[PDB]
Amino acid sequence: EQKNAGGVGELEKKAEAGVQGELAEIKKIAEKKKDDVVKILIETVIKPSAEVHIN
Amino acid sequence: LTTAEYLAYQTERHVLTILTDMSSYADALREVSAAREEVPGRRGYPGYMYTDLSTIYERAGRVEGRNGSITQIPILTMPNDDITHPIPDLTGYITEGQIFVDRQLHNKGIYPPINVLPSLSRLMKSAIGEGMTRKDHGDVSNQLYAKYAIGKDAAAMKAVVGEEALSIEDKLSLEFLEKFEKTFITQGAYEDRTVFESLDQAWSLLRIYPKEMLNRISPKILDEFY
Amino acid sequence: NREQVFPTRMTLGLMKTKLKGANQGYSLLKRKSEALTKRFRDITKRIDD
Amino acid sequence: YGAIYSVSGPVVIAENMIGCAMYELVKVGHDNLVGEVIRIDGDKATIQVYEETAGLTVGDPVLRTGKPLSVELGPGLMETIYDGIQRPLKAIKEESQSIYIPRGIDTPALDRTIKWQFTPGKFQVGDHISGGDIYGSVFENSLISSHKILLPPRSRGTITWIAPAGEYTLDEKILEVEFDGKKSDFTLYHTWPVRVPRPVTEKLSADYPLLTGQRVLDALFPCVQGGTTCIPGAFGCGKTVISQSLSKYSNSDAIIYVGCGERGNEMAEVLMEFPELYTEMSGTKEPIMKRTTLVANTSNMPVAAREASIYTGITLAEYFRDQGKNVSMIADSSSRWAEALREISGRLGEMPADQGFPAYLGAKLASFYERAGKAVALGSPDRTGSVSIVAAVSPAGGDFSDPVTTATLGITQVFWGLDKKLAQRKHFPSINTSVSYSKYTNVLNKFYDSNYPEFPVLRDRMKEILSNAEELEQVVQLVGKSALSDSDKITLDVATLIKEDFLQQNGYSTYDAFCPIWKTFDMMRAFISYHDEAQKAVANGANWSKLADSTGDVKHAVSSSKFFEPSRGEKEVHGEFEKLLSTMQERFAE
Amino acid sequence: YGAIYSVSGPVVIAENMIGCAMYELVKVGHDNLVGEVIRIDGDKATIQVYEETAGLTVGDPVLRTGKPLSVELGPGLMETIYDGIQRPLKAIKEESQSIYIPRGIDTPALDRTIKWQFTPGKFQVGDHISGGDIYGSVFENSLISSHKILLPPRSRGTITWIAPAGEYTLDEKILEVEFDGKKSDFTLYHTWPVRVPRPVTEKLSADYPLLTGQRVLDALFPCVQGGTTCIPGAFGCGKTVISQSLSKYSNSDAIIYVGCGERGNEMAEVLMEFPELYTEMSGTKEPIMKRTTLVANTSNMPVAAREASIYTGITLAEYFRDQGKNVSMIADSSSRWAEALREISGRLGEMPADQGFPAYLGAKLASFYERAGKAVALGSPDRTGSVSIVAAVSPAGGDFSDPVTTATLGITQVFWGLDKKLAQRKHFPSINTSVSYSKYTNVLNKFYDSNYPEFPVLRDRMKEILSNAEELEQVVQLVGKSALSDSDKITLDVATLIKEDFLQQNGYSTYDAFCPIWKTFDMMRAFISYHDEAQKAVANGANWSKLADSTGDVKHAVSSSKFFEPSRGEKEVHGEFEKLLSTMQERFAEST
Ligand SMILES: Nc1ncnc2c1ncn2[C@@H]1O[C@H](COP(=O)(O)OP(=O)(O)OP(=O)(O)O)[C@@H](O)[C@H]1O
Ligand SMILES: Nc1ncnc2c1ncn2[C@@H]1O[C@H](COP(=O)(O)OP(=O)(O)O)[C@@H](O)[C@H]1O
Ligand SMILES: [Mg+2]
Ligand SMILES: [Mg+2]
Repeated sequence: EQKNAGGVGELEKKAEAGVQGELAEIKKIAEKKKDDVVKILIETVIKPSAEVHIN
Repeated sequence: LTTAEYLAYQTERHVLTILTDMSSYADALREVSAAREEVPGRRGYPGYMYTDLSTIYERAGRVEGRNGSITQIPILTMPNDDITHPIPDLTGYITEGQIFVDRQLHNKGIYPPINVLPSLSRLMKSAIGEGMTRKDHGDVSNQLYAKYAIGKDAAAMKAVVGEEALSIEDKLSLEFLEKFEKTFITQGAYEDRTVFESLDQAWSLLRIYPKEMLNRISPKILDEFY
Repeated sequence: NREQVFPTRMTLGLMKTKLKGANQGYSLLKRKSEALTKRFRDITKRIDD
Repeated sequence: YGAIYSVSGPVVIAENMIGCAMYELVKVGHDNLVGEVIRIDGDKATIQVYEETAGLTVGDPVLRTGKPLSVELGPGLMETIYDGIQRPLKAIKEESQSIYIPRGIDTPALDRTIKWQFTPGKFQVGDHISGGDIYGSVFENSLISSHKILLPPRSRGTITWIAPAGEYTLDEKILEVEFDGKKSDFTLYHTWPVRVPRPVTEKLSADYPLLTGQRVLDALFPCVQGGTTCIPGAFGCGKTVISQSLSKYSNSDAIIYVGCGERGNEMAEVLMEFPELYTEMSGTKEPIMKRTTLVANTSNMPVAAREASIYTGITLAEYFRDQGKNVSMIADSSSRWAEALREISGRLGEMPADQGFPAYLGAKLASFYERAGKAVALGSPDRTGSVSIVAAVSPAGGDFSDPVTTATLGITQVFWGLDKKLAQRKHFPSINTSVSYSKYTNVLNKFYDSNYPEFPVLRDRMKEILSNAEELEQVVQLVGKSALSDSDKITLDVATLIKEDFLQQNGYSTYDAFCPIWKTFDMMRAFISYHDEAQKAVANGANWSKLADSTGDVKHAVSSSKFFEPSRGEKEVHGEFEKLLSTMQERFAE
Repeated sequence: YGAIYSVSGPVVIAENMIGCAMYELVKVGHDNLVGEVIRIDGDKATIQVYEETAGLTVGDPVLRTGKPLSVELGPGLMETIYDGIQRPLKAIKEESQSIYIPRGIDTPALDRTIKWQFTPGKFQVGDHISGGDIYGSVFENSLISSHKILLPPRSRGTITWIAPAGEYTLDEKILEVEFDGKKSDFTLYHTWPVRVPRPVTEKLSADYPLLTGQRVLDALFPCVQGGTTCIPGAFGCGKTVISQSLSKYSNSDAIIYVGCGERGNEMAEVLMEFPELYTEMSGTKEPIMKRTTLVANTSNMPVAAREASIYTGITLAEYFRDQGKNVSMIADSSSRWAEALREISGRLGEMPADQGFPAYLGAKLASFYERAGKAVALGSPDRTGSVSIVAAVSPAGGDFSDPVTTATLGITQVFWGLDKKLAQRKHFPSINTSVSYSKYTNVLNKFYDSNYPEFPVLRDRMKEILSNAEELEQVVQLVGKSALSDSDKITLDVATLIKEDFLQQNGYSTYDAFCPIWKTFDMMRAFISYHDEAQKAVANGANWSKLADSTGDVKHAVSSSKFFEPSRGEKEVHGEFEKLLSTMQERFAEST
């Protein structure tokens, strides 16, 4: 039982590699839509509204 | 609870919200209420503590269309083991039942020390019918409740008056209390009694009595299961 | 030297009822003891005879 | 057009508002949250908002509506669910299409799109009409086959024009009253303030009983159509179950189930269970929701709505009484109405009087309860209504010394006290027989002599038996039941049988959900005959132990009398009890 | 510098103090009384002065120090007595030449003239040091040697210069740390706000028991090193004696004895007796006083200073915990801290809540009790300490329903309830075995199985014997003992023996001043074996009366086992006990 128990806890490279695809997908999505998202954030910041309080 | 509402409704999950130290939450309210110098209720608690506790508690339930639900189990610790305290009183008035943990049972060494008599489940009537569980669930529950109350009364009678004065029914009910507390309620962690197995054990408890004495059991169920 | 009862109006009324019942039982059992003591004295005299 | 000067929770304080009146609905905030002015300290006016104050800023407009809290009485409210005010929950869900209640939603209390069939009454054009008179009859449901279109009280005149028989909505004018020069127009519905009792010609003494169905209530502690009852008890104890039992099975022609300070799942259970059950009050069996109105105000709604829902329900019941329908409103958690009042008083800063409750708690409870009673509605044609107020009280800690419990106990005529000890042992309905009482037995002697002549004598005999057995049980607990008399043992056994088979009924079981008056009278007669037979046979010389051993079969038959199904009808059930009396008499010879 | 506007009791609403912070330390009056700001209503700022308010005039200056109430951690704390705001009473007495404590004495919290041998740690110039890291140690006394010098928490940077080994005073520079181009000079001591708990890397589940030395506390309701403990009980129950015995004979490395509302005579007794006693730790016989400091704020001292005393004591305990030592705080009256809080609240005008105790009392007690616990120290090198808070609650009227007692029971893990019935009749420790509980019995199974495997089973057997005897006594007291069975008589006799000999411990007698864990385990074995032998012999058929008549000698030998002095050692005492069981077994077989 002790020998089998030791092998279970050593398993971490498979888990690390499993998420490695997710990081690549996130990086790809970011590299794809950075231009659009940053541009719309810039539009929002640059274009304010001179709105007086309703009351 | 807003996280639980989001999950259960907008995500269609089955959330089991577990609040602990609702008494500590009410103490926080009292600290805020006392600082505001508002007119206090019982024991200095805010007069709107019922409304605040109701706002917290009533965020649990099933909703039409949504396939999710919230099942709150707020762990309330009564301050002086007195159910008449404002926090347990309002919590029991708002919520749909209560699980009562008994200091006397804990001293006796029973785990879980759930004192079934003060405990209540208002949805047991609709959730413990035929089809959902066995046809004997309600009758067995009512009979166990009646016999456990008779057992407590018989224990008080044995403590006050002499034991020999106890009738045959009183002695049988004392034995029922002993085996109910020390075999049925006592479960230990990780035991995992299925509802049907628990009902079978409850019937084993109820088989002590003759079928004539079992008043709360309907005759059809008594014939079928005894 | 006091019962472990949570102070409440319902508890107070229950304990007043318990006190009244205890006094009634005290009086009734003392009278029963007196009657049985008279019967026991008669039984002792009859036993000697 | 005022402006909020303070919020401090549910009680906003709007400034720059002159001309305000107490209990006037203002429209607080930009979302037009409704409120009710409850203190006018000069220009300022403290307002209790009926919606959730969260976001109201200092400077938002407050405008005065010009009307106290008014319900929209009329056809269209016989199966709907209403909030603490009068807001159709079904319409809110169908409009906002959200599982929550939108803040400040403005939905009409009655559906203006439903075309209601109208048939004019005996009143014709040119006749002199008085407030409360009937000028139509709208077919609403199968059960409510004629919703009389009452002329609003405090509004009279000469009829100038009446609509012909046809399908009309709730916004189309139906009647034109000349009045004193100003020709008013009356539609199907009409509004009425909730804190102003609806006028009646003269209240009467309620005689016919409200058959609750529960054996304990309908036998030992009866209620009348028009009586005020209370069911105080701690959480549990079956207050809500008794309330729903009188909601499902009752002699009332209509019902308003008020749920102030009640769990939302209670209203959900009512809405899920009522459409299943049927009653044969009309020609054919029809669903309960065709004669039941729910003023459902969950406990998380604002305390102002909790205060308002009681009055909304009672004024709806008064309206259906004015139509001549024997209504039995069932208020839930009148103690929670009192708790809402206490919270409002605390937020205002008024000095509490008794256990934190406001000083005017007794006055408010009396004003609410006095709306009950059998009465002849004003105006022609004459017709008698009734509003039975079955209000549940939940005292804090289960002690009947609470201020709300004391005030309700002083005001009402019936009291179905519940015991936590009996509730926890699952001895439902858990009626505390020692404390419970009914002041309507003196009135009901007439109805009992008419229908079941032996009922009052049997009820008094059972009360005497229960009291004697309670005294004997106390003496037994004191003295160990040493050498108990044969008659004393008979009374103890009979009372234990009565408690375990006549005062204990599962309101959810099929056989004992509803015990009719005839079945409970037959069971009472069977129990009394069994007790009398045992008494006479032992007085003849028979030993009680041997007698019980021989008559265990008869005792089991009397026990199974509770299992006898009332669905077989009077003819079958009454004949079954006739055999039980014959069997009981047979054991007397042996 | 503000001005005094209103003086009503121990609170001083001082005006003209715009900019004062909450709980900011001030100096109210011409004598520079120590006070803390509670409320700030505009330019006004209500202050709870920690001294006597008599003589404060409207208009007295109030200085704003700028920093919260800060204890002065560092070398020299270990063998001292403090006034609640960390004022050395010895220094006050020496400076004033009066038996009183003058109002406004500003003596340094730590002696500055004393030169301490300094030994630099593994750190050197250029090593990046973090908060809580040990950059050296000082020899404080023979017992507490290497009083490790810790870098203050929230202080971080690269070491620019470190003092070489030698002799240093507290004011002398010891270290210079460069952070973001700004040099910070560090001395042997460092201040810390008492309100904020000292940070730790990660708290741990406490597992090693705190050997109190009392039989019932060590066996029936054990306490671990690093867990809160509650001792309610009326006056004369034994809370102070239990606390003092725990401080004298505990396995803890250091003691923080805090007395709030306690008599000055208890403080005098501790100061008089602790140097006389000696401990076997550290391989030598050194006085107890060398590893225990006292925070003395008696009942006649200013009311507001009891909270400061509690917080100063717990912060000293946290400091010696961050040093990696096993410390145990002993608050003498959390109830008196709460009564001080109630007095301040009533003078301020807050809502009374329950019984008059302020609504924040539960939160304050919870935070103070959460300060305790076993934890890994903040910085490298890695070392683990623990703080065990054993605070004696003093209920009003001798009823455990007081708000302070209820909050303390809700927050603590070990409850040593004291019954005044046993407080009378000289049955100390007057522990109520029915209501008392310890929640560390589950976690202590590891230690018990490691050292004394039969300890939990024996404790459970004794507990069930006590419960059965309680039920038997309850029924007998109303229905006599003319119907009991032989087993019931055995249970009653054995439990009376347990109460008379085992549970009761005379802490002021040489034999029973300190019953160690091994002696307690052996005596539990003796009593349980006596009960089992009696039960077996009677079940064999022997009448209990004749068996007691024949085995009175064995009963006396068992009941007199407490007189075995633990000073003989584990080997000698256990050798006598092994003969006691063997003789008792023989005397139960020959009799039967
Ligand atoms: N373990 C013990 N062994 C022997 N005698 C004891 C023991 N505990 C207490 N006593 C005796 O009982 C007395 C109780 O005094 P103690 O200081 O313990 O009271 P207390 O409960 O702490 O009171 P207070 O609440 O006033 O501080 C002691 O002075 C001593 O005479
Ligand atoms: N007449 C009855 N028959 C069967 N069950 C009952 C009866 N009265 C009460 N109960 C039980 O009591 C429980 C709670 O009672 P309820 O009326 O909800 O209490 P409350 O009045 O506090 O709302 C329910 O689950 C129900 O099963
Ligand atoms: Mg209810
Ligand atoms: Mg003390």
